[PDB]
Amino acid sequence: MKKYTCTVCGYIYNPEDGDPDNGVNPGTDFKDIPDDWVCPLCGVGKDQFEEVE
Ligand SMILES: [Hg+2]
Repeated sequence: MKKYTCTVCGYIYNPEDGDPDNGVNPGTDFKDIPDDWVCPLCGVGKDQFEEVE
């Protein structure tokens, strides 16, 4: 599974860690994160994230 980065602030979503405090469990692919989730650091939506290749 690929990491994704917030292109506004630089936060990296790592699927191995998830974002458990906001209900995203370890092992969750970015695409499967509920679409109302926002960056835990700056609060922008999923549509500002890009795949890290
Ligand atoms: Hg951000």
